[PDB]
Amino acid sequence: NKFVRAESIVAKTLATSREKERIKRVSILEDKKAKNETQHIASGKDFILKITEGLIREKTTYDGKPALLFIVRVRGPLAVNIPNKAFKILSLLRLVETNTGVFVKLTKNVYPLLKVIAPYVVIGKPSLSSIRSLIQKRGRIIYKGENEAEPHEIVLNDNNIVEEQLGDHGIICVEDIIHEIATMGESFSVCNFFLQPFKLNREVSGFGSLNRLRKIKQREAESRTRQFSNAATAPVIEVDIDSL
Amino acid sequence: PYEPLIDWFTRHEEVMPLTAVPEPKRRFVPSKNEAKRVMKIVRAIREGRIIPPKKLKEMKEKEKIENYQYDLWGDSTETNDHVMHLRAPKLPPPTNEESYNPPEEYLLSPEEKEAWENTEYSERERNFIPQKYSALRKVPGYGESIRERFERSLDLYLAPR
Amino acid sequence: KVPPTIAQFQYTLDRNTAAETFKLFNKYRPETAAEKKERLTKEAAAVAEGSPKPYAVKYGLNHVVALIENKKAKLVLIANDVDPIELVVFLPALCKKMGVPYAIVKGKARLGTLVNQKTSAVAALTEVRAEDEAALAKLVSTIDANFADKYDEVKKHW
Amino acid sequence: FITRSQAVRKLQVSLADFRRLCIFKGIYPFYYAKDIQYLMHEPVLAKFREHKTFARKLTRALGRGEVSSAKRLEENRTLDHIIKERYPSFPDAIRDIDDALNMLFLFSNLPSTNQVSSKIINDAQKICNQWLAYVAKERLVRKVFVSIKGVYYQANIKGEEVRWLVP
RNA sequence: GUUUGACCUCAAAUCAGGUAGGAGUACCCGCUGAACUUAAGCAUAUCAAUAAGCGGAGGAAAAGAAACCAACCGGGAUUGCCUUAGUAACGGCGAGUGAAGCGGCAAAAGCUCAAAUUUGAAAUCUGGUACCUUCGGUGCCCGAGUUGUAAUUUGGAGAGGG
RNA sequence: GUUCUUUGUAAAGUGCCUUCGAAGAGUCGAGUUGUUUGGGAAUGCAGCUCUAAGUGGGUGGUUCCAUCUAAAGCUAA
RNA sequence: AUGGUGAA
Repeated sequence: NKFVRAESIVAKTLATSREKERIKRVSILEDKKAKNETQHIASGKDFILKITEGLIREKTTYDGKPALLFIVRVRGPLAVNIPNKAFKILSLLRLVETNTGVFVKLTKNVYPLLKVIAPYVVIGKPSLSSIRSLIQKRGRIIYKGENEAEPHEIVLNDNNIVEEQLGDHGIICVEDIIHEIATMGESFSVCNFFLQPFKLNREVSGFGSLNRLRKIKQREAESRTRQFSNAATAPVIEVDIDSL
Repeated sequence: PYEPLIDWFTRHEEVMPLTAVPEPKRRFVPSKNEAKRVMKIVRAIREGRIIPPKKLKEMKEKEKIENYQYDLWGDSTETNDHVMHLRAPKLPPPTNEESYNPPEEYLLSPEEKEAWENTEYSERERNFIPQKYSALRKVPGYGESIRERFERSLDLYLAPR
Repeated sequence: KVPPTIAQFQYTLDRNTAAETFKLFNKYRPETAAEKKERLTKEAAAVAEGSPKPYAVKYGLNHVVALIENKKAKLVLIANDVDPIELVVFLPALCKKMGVPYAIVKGKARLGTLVNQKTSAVAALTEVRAEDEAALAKLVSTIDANFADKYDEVKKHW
Repeated sequence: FITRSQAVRKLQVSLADFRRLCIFKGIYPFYYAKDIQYLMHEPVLAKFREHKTFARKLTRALGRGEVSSAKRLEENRTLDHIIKERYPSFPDAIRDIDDALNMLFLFSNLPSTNQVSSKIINDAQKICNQWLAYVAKERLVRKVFVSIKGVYYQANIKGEEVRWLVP
C-alpha cells in the first residue's frame, strides 16, 4: 500500500550488504577455528563480555562448562533484512518473533553459533528466582485442546495436563519443569520443546504524550548499553537479563 | 499593464560588501556577557541565595524520599457516626464450603454441573463448582478470579444507595 | 492578478530537499534558555570550587539581513506565509543581487521549530563544522538547480 | 437532587477524573447533591488539571523537536491527605483494608503487560511481601481456608477478623 | 498520512492581575459657535476668531531646545513685563483695525528614540509560586519577545582598533 | 558624623594615530473649495488631486551669497 | 441670537 522511497531501499541494501560481509567473515573464521587453523587468526581463544552497573565492563575467558541461558529478541538491526544464513538459525531456534524468548543450554558448539547471531539477541544467565517467577507467571504450552485442534498455547492451566502429555519422566507439576531447567537434567530438551516460545511483555507499547519521551529515552539508553560492534571477533555480550 | 519584470539590476552579482565596519574583538573572542553572567552566578552561590548543581543532585536523589514518616491517624478513637452517610463496605461473608476438599455430599453431580452451566452470569449466587481434590497438584487453575473481583469493585460504588 | 514580484513565492523547496535542509539545520539548534542556564551554573560552580565559538543558525530578521550584503551568510531560508509581505518582497531580489543562495520554505511555524521559537520568518547559517561543511555545500549546489534554474521565468505568472 | 451529568458539568472534570474523585470520596450514586457542593473544593482536581495542562505542554515540546525541553518539563512534576477524612480512625482503616489487601494480592500475581505498568506489579509484589512479613512476625493469623479460587487467608488484627484472599 | 503535531485569526469564563465614566470648571488644551450692537451699509472691516454649547487635564497648563531671527564686526530653548509701537502694516488711506527682530529686566537643565549585526551564547521584561530586611530584595516556573527585549547616540557627532 | 560590601580580568574620565561613519513619505509642494485673517509675500488651518531627493531640502539674500536639517518624543524655573 | 421648559 505505502509507496517505497528510494532512500529507504538503498539504506536497506547497504545494511544488508554490510551484514552479509560481516557474516561471511564470521563463518569463515569459525570454520577455520573448528579446523584448528590457529596458524593465522586474530585470537586463538574466545571471550564473553559482561556489562554491569557507574557502568563498567567485565571480560572473562570462555569456560568449557554447560550452563542454562535465556535469549530474547532485540528487534534489529533496524534496517537489515535477515540473510538466509541467519534467518534459518533464527527460525530453527524460533526466536524470530519480536520480544520472544527461549531457554537454551550452553555448549562448546552452541557458543560459536551464538556469536554469529549475538547482535540480533540479548543473552545472559538468569537467576533462579527470576527463572522460577517467569516459569510460574508465563510460558506457552501447545496441546490438542479438548478434542480437535491445538491452538491453545495460553498457559499451563492445570498440572494434570503436564502429567498427561508426558507422564513418564516424572514431570507432574510446573516445579518439575523449573528444576529440570535450572538443573542440567535430561528432560531439559523435552520441556524446552514443550514451551517453544516465552512471550515476554514488550516495551511501553505506544507513543502517547509522555510515552513518546519514554520510548525516546529507552532508544537512546539502548545505544549506551547495547552496541552493534560488528567485529567478527566481537566477544559475546552478557547483560542482567533478569531486569524485566 | 501586465508585463514581465526585468532583472536589469539583479543580473550582476555583487563582488564585495557594501560596508567596511571594522570587526569588533568580540567576534573573535568570548564576549563580556558570558563572563558577567558567570560572575553573577558565582556571587549568587557565594551569598547562599542559590545552590550549585552538585548539592542539587543529592537534594533530588538523596532527599524528598523521606515520605510517610509521620503518624497519619495519631491518637483517634472516634468514628464517622457524626454523619451517618458512611455506608458499610459490605465485605464478603465467610466461605460456604467452597473448598478444594469439601464434604463429599457437596460433590456436584453431572446433572448438577449441567444445571449450573446452563445458568448464565448474574444468576449464579452459588458462583463456585465444589469438587474434591485429594492432591494439591490436582487443583485446576482459576482464571475467573480477576473478573469476579473486578465485578466486586464495580459494584462497590456503581450502585444506588 | 498579483504583481510580478508577488507569486515569486508559492515556488519553494520540495519535500526531499526541504527534509534534507531541516535535517542539516536540526544539527545546529541554538542553545535554549534552559541549556544555557544549566551550562552557566555548572561553569560558575566549577569556578567557585576551583572552546571555539558555538556554531549555530542565524534566524533574526535584522541579524540575517545584516549578514546578507556582506557575503557572510552561506544559505538563507525564507518564510512564504509572512503576514507583512513587504518585509520579504525584497529579500529574494536582494539575495540574488548579492549572489547568496536561498531557498523558500512553506510555513513560518515550521521554520521557527528549528530555533525553538514560535516564528522567525527567516533562517540562515554562516559557520559550519567540517563534518557538515561538505553536506552544506552539496545542499547549496543542489538548491541552485532545484530552484533558480526551474523558475528562471518567475517574472511571468502575474 | 442532581445527576452525574450535572456534577460533571459543574466540576468541569473528565469522566475518568470524575470516577477517581468519586472513589476517593466514596460518593455513591443520581448523585448526592449535598456532597457535590463540598466536592467543589478539592486540591486533587487542581492537580489533575495541572497534569492535563502539562500533558499538552509536553506534546508541544515533543512536536517542536526539543528533547532537553521535554526532559525538563517531565522531571519538573497525593492521596496522603485524602485518607485523613475518609478513615476517621485506625479501626475503620483496618476493617476496610480487606479490599485493599485482596486487590494487592491479585495484582501481585498479574504478569507484566502493555495495559499494566511493570512498576505497578513490582510495587504490589513488594507490598504483599511486606504484609506477609508483618503477619509472620506477629503471627496474627488464626485460620486458613483453601478454595478453588485461592486460599481464604484471614487475620485477627486488633480482633478485626479480616479475610484476605491469596490467589 | 482515513490519524497526529506546529502554528496564525477570533470567541468563551459571577478566572487572577488592572484602568475610564461623574463632580468641579476662574485659569489651561481643542471643536462647534451666533445676535443686539457700528461707519451712512453689512460679505470681507466690527461686536467676535467673544458669551452660550461640546470633549480632556493640573496646581498651574500649553510651549520649550530651531528646516529660528537676521544681513550686522551677528544673537543662539520656552515663557511673562517695559520698550520697540499706537510703529511696520491693513481699511470707501479717512472713520477705524492692528504685528514682530534687536534692547533691558525675572529665571536659564537640557535631553530621549528610528536610521550601523551582540551574534563567541534574548544575555531583556511581565505574571505565578517559595522566602526576606515590603513604595521593595532573591531561588524556581510560565509567558511576552527574534515582524527585536539588551553597550553608547541625535550631528557639539558617534563607533570598531592601536 | 560611625560602619558592611568595597570586585569584576567591570564601567567610564582624558592626549595622539588608523578604519568605518545612518537622519523621520500619501511627506514638502503645484492647483482647487471654506475658514483665519490688523496680516500689502498664505501666515496658518481642514477636505479634494498628483506626488518629488539626497554633493539634497527649508527661509532669506544681492550677479549669486547668509543660517538650520521638519515630516519622532520628554522636561521644574 | 445662544441655552432650556411642555403642551388643543
